[PDB]
Amino acid sequence: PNFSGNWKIIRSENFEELLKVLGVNVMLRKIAVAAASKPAVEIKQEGDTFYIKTSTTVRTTEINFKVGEEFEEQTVDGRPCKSLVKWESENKMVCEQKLLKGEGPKTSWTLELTNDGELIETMTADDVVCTKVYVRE
Ligand SMILES: *C/C=C(C)/C=C/C=C(C)/C=C/C1=C(C)CCCC1(C)C
Ligand code: NA
Ligand code: NA
Repeated sequence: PNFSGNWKIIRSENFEELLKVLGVNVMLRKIAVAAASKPAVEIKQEGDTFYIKTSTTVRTTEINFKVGEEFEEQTVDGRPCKSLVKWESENKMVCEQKLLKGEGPKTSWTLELTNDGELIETMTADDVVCTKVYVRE
């Protein structure tokens, strides 16, 4: 697969509920929904090595990983975690996260290239799923 691109959002679903499950308080959720519902995602892929930069006005992140090798990042609610990405299938990666400290909902994210040229991202907390869809700019 080639995930590389400057991806722009065309759909976002269920972000507020995700934050609610993660325990983000109502005022902070309002702020996040208003400001972080339209991320821009830059991906650079070389084989199974990835760089992903996600930009919103309230948080810019950059991660670097190799599929199958643990790395450190943060959950969507900003808690440090260990992460491990695997190929669920040829065109879909899945990242399982484990908090460095304390307890919380089980979190994960996925990225999937669709047959139409788009990118589906999901973020999960326990059973709740937030889905974003992107197309290259
Ligand atoms: C695809 C979904 C994305 C990139 C979600 C991003 C979420 C944020 C940048 C959330 C930020 C915040 C909180 C979770 C708590 C309060 C402080 C914020 C607004 C920076
Ligand atoms: Na590959
Ligand atoms: Na490996």
